[PDB]
Amino acid sequence: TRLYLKAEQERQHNYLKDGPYITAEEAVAVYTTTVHWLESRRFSPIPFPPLSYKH
Amino acid sequence: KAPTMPKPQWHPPWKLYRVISGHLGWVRCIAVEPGNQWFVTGSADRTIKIWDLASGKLKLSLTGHISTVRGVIVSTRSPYLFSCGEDKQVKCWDLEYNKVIRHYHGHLSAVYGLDLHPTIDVLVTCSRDSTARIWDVRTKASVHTLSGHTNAVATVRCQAAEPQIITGSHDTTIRLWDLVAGKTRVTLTNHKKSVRAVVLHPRHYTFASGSPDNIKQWKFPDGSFIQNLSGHNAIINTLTVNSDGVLVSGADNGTMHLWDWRTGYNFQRVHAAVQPGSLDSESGIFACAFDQSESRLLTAEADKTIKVYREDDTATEETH
Amino acid sequence: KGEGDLSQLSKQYSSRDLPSHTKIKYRQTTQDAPEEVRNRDFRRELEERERAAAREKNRRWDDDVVFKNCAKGVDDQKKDKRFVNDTLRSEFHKKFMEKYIK
Amino acid sequence: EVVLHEDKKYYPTAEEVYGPEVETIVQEEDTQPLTEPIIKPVK
Repeated sequence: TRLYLKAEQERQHNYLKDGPYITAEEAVAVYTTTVHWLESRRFSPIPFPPLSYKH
Repeated sequence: KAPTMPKPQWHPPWKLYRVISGHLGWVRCIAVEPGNQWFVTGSADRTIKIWDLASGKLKLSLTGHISTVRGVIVSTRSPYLFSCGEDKQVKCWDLEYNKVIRHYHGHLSAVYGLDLHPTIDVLVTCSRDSTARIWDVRTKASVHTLSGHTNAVATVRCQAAEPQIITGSHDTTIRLWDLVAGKTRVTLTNHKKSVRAVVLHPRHYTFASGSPDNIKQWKFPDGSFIQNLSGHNAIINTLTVNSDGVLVSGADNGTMHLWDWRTGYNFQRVHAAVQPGSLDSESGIFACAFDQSESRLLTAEADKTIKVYREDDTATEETH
Repeated sequence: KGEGDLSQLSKQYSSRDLPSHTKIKYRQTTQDAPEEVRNRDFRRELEERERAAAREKNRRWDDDVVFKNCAKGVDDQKKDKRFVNDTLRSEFHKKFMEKYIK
Repeated sequence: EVVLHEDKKYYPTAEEVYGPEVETIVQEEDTQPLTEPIIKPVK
């Protein structure tokens, strides 16, 4: 557990100084693909639950 | 214009030509065959392993030490090597079967150095407690316990001509023993800091000792201060001497200084690098041994690496 | 004159001190017995040995997908056999700590 | 071009920390198995 947790804070520390590992184009592509999929599905987004929500 | 300025003889410089990167732990003591074919090492990886001296490959890694291996030597007369480490254990690795056969016992603390008597079949071992022991091979029976020091006994060499046994200890003193009666012949108080390496020559007399202050040099009957050598001022670990008078002192901060026996002239002053993983302050030499050819000088260092050096075929690095 | 307990002062015949391997193999003639070391060259022999050992190693299906090519596998190639000895960063510890934990 | 974490070249290479003129060998798996002796007696 010592070894996992220190390898994990080395990789969390190298996320910050080494930038995001995903490029700008490489993430805009994923985002545009999901909005195309969801509008082709007509997926109405989830509302925040009201305090007087039924179920 | 200095006294003995003009007369050191020109020795050529040494250069790396391979490093050997195999252990997982500080490689700690090197020995090499009487028949030049392969060499052997201990570690703090608790694994002895032997290596082809020509191509550098790994022949086999044989294990059995509970803790680190502080010393390993391979016998000339008999076909088996001996090992010793901080698990209080001293072992006789038979080489025809690659297995332990004697497994000496009696040291009350860790075991630092061992050496074989070159003519008769005994074995002299030096420990951390305060003592050195004369193990009788074939009986695995302590002939003598050489009880005369007051702290750890860092190294021991032994020879055929009197005086027999030389123990340099961590209580800053050398002493020279009688192998027969067991009592010390002559102790040598110098060396403000502890002595950790002695070596003998092997053509003529005159051994030499190693310490952080002022590597010195002695003379075998009675002990006689021949000379001290120059300011190699780290806490040095090893001394080795070639049959044509070159002498390498290896130290704990990575620096290793070449000399000559004749004058005392510091020749090369080589300081090697670490191999990629190690941090900068981890270079340090724990073993160095020449070949039987004495064309190869190969050092076991704290960077978990054996570094193998050779000569250089030029002429214009001339003496000052 | 009255040594320690191993000599005369004790009858404790312990096991592990029992006459095992009670004769010594001497290195016989076909190996590197010291008579065959008192004359051998060691230098030209080592040199020819390493001079001998040195020469041993001598469309229309997926055009709607987004990432049409990553164009590179490892971005050059995958053959390293390198040796970091900082033991948390060594590749042995990387493969250990991706095989077992998940 | 950004480096991924799973290779992450933390260190110089051995060839570029020791020069291209020395040799560096990474022997971490032995030949000559434990059954095969070193001395190989008269038989």
